[PDB]
Amino acid sequence: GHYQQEAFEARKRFEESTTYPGPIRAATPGDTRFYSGSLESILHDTDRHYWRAVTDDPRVQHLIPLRIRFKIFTWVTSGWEQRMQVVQIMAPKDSTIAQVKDLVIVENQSPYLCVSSFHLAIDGKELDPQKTLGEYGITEQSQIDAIEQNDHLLHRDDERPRDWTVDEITAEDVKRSPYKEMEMQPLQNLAPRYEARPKGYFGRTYYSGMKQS
Amino acid sequence: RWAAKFYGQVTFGPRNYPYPSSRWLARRFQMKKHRIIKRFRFRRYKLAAVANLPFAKMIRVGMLPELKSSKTKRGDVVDPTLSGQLVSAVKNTGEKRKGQRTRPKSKYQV
Amino acid sequence: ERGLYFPINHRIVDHRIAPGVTVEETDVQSRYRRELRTNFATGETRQTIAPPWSARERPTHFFSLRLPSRNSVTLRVKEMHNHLLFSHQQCAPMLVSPTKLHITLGVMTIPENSREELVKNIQQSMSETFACVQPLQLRFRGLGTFDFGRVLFIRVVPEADFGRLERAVCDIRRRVGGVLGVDLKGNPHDSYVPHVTVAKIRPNQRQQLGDTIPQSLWADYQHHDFGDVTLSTVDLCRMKGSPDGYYHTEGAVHLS
Amino acid sequence: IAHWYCGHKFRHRFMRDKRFHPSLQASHDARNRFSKRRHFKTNRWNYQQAYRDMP
Amino acid sequence: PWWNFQTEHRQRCVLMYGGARTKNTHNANHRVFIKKYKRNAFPNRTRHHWAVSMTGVLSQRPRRMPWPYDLTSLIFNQPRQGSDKIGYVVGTSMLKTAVVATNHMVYYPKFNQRVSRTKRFFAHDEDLACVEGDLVHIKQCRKISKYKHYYVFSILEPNVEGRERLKLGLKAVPPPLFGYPVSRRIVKLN
Amino acid sequence: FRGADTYSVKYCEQGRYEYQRYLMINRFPSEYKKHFLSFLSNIRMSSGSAT
Amino acid sequence: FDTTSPAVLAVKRALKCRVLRNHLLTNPHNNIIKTVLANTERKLNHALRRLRKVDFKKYWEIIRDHDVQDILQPPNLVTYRQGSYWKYDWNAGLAISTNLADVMDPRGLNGCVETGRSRSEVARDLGLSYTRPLHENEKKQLSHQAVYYERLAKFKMEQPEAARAMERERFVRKFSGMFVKMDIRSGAPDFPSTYRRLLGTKVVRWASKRHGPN
RNA sequence: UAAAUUAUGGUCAAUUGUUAGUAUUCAUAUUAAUUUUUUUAAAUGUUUUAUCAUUUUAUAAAGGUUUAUUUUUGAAAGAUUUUUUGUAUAAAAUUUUAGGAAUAGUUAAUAAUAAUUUAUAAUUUUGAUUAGAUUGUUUUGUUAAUGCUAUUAGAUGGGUGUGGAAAAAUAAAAAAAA
Ligand SMILES: [Mg+2]
Ligand SMILES: [Mg+2]
Ligand SMILES: [Mg+2]
Ligand SMILES: [Mg+2]
Ligand SMILES: [Mg+2]
Ligand SMILES: [Mg+2]
Ligand SMILES: [Mg+2]
Ligand SMILES: [Mg+2]
Ligand SMILES: [Mg+2]
Repeated sequence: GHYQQEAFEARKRFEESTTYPGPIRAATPGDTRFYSGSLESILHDTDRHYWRAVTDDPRVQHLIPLRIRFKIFTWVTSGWEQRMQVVQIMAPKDSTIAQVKDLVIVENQSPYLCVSSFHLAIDGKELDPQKTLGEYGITEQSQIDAIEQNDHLLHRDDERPRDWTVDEITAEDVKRSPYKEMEMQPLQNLAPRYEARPKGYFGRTYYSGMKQS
Repeated sequence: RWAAKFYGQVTFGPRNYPYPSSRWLARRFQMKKHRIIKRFRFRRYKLAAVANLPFAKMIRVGMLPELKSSKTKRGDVVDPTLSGQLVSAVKNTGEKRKGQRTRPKSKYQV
Repeated sequence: ERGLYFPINHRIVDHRIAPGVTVEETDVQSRYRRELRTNFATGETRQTIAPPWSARERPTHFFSLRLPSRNSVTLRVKEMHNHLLFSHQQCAPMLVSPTKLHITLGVMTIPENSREELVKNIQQSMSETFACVQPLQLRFRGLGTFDFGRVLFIRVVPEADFGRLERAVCDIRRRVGGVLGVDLKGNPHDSYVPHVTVAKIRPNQRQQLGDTIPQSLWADYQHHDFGDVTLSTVDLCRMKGSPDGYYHTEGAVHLS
Repeated sequence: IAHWYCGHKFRHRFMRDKRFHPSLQASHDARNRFSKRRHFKTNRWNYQQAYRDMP
Repeated sequence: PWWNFQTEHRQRCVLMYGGARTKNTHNANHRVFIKKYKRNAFPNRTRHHWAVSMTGVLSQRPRRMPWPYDLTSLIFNQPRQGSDKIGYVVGTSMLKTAVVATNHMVYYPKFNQRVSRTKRFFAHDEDLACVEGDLVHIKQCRKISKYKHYYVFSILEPNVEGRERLKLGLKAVPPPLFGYPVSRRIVKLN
Repeated sequence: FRGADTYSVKYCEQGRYEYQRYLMINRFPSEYKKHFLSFLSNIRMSSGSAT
Repeated sequence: FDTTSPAVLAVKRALKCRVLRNHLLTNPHNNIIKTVLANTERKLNHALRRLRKVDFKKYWEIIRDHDVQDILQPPNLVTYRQGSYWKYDWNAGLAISTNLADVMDPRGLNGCVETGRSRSEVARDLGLSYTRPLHENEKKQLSHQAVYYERLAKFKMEQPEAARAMERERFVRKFSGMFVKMDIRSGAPDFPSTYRRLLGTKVVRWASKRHGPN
């Protein structure tokens, strides 16, 4: 918005200064890992956990915290839900989109995400695995999605996983994949016990951007 | 020393009484001490304190089944190895070996 | 079951993500302790940073403490090379030859026109600054990184005569950059971090070598002790690698 | 002095109060105030060669 | 009304004019100790309970109360009590962890005098400067691990002897000759 | 007697707020940031149309 | 004419001590001199511990000449753990006596009052490293830890199935187990400590209420 | 190392046993209590709603805890036409038994690792852990008084985890959307 161009322009004018001595690092503190409160809070790199009244010199950001979005199928008791999971890397400024794929693959801790090949895309347009973040104007604020192989098949009943509510789960597939891990047959402590949202939660029509009634 | 010098408070006289004990009181307590000691001798008491064991808790060897004086009372339960070793100690304490230092002997020590 | 239910190291809030996002819309997942991993662990070091205009131009000459012959340092660095090359021989182009080992006290850009005025004037000011300073016994242990893990060096511990160095340097810093305006890559009111550069990745090299020296090489030598050295000799050097087989030396001062 | 605390005599109360007295407290000099005698002569026969890494 | 005699009482529901509205808790109850165990067998190794045990904390005679005024508050202005502590480093066996012994103060109002007690803390030194026997400044902070709420703020006095001792490859300090006391007699010869 | 005649006269000779002494209250750096922020966003607006 | 100064005192007491020692070696029981040897040894201990805070190299060479390191050894673990061994040079008044500037450049020994950052932080910022010489323990621990991410990157690049297995177990674990969400009860850093009242009856995991300092 | 006055100021400390040679807080006293008396409590059916459902209605059962109990606003208050922020879970002090010994899903680093990661780990004689007794840091009684002597009650793990917060299975005396 306004911030982005205000600070961009500020940086760009700062770089064209003929006369500047350079900052004194005794006057330019780092950040503290030690502050009150139990939680450990990660902030912007321009920001500190103490009060600093003075505005520090604009720096180019050498580690850009990209966010890459995935679609997961979350099991809730009623049936499957399709929701969103972000993976966040720190990708070096000049890095190549291939390398961004690689960093993204290493950083995900969920078993259900990276199984097949995925393509990075912005507003539905694929990115060249060949070229730099610089060219595509990728910043933290930029919205990056990720698209799997079978994702364009999800409108069918096949690729989309089958919920034991409406579908047979057989000794074929009891031993394979999220079904196996889930332990469909109830145990005393109830197995891994997944989040549940009921059937009448959204009414007769499911969740939408547009009000349908 | 291990044992008790006195039994009960042997110096009880009024303050500034210019001796540790009076004759009267010391005679009373000498009586009580006498009775206790005589009891120790005739019942043939034996105590032991073993290394690498709690010391304040002393195995009473005079109650051990082998060395027990009474024919009736149930004596005590002490480890078989340890009790053998205690029996051997008590036994080989008795007599003077030459070159060893002379140590006081009595009837009631056996 | 073998520890805290929620391990304390895992409790992390990201404030660089908008409020309300993590509660409803989506959850954000990241390995957050790569970033939180500190300046001691990574081995980074914060050097005096250049203003952009100075950052544009290559440095030409530098101040150096010359290491004498028969050093503890040179010997142990040779031992370290042996070990590193036996582990991974991909290091071979990164490593600096033991012949070029020197302590870097500061870096500077001299333009080629004013060259002689500047070298004479510098040399003189340098000789005046170091007039009173007797030789310096400094201690070297530990490794560190400049320029995002591209430069791998031996730290100079502030346990010894180092204190004196700091005043000494900060004087030439206030003469060479303060008095006659010269481009010291930093502020003259700021002190430079002295170091012995061991491995380095130049721009041309970077393609075949990679963008950062993998920490797996020097991890074990990170805190290794290279020993003590007494130093009588200060040089102002231009960087030419073929003139004498040692950095081409434009000026010299003896500490005695 | 309430008679239920500590022993049936009075002086037992003041004998446990000496355990809390300010100027009587345990430190680097006065140690093991409560059982001195269980720890007495404990190391006599324990032979420990003292620690010297310097000549 | 607590200032009125036993016989002077009329209404028990209110204070007529002013003063303190006081509930009488009955202090003299003749409470007693029940003896449930033989003097021979008491079911504890270290201590035995034969009488009525005094209870509470600060209700405990003779009263021992927190004393804010000591060396530490003398030097520091603390936002919260115990936010600053000065102490000595005792041992470093744990990476990035310095154990610190510190003194604080207790006041006995009965005898009108103070005692110093001592307490150990785990402090977090990133970068591992602290050598055993350093005099350090220590602050309260973010919860770091199960037991570490404190970090090393500044080294007041480093240990120069200890550091040079380390540089030579020797331990910072000689290991204590005897450990904790025992109730046994260890006969170990040659 | 708790009445007005029990206290001295000098309580009514006093100017206002003169019983106060300078209070140095420090607090953690973190807490300064929190507090300054709070006061800032309160000065902007405390309540929605109610300000 | 110096007598009372620490170095002198330490030396003369060192000598007296050796003499008395070899004397006791010859004729076994005179307990008068056992006692005088012990007192001398104590006053020697005082003299040496004052020396190392006055000038430490002389302290060193005295210990190396006369071989007394045995009276500098802290007596027992108990009083040492409470830091009353280090507490001596507080009482002697030598605790602040160092005069740093010749050693240990003071710039990175102090923390920032307004910033709140520790001394390791301002040392980080000035690009200085104070670190004690490390033994092989700390070196091999650190050098083992430094490399975690390279090992991990190699693992999840080259061997995705094994990884996905482990992840299955973790992810599913998060739903099983004792507490699924973090609340004051769950997020209690010391569980057995803050709830001691559960320890015998309800909660059987822990047999004691205290595993650490507090 | 000198006195002082423009004179009682800045608002009350005040102790009561008839014993039995003498030494030592110890029977019979007053005050406060239990002995001792039905002038302050109380009965069951909570309530709306769109109908087999969904909205409102969050700390008195017991167990015995002494290094111990700690927290937000997203509910309501609450006011605008819609995206609204940041601050919290952490600690420090005070902790009992006449005669006193070892404790343990265990410390610290790594990390959303490890039922076999790495390490010379952690608690204890400055009194631990088990075990007894016990409801913790404005409440009483006596007294001229540093003391001695009381103070209830209320937070007892998890297992489809709802909810802003578990405080959620009789036991009000809290008006609960005309
Ligand atoms: Mg006789
Ligand atoms: Mg003879
Ligand atoms: Mg805790
Ligand atoms: Mg229990
Ligand atoms: Mg209850
Ligand atoms: Mg208990
Ligand atoms: Mg506490
Ligand atoms: Mg706490
Ligand atoms: Mg249950």
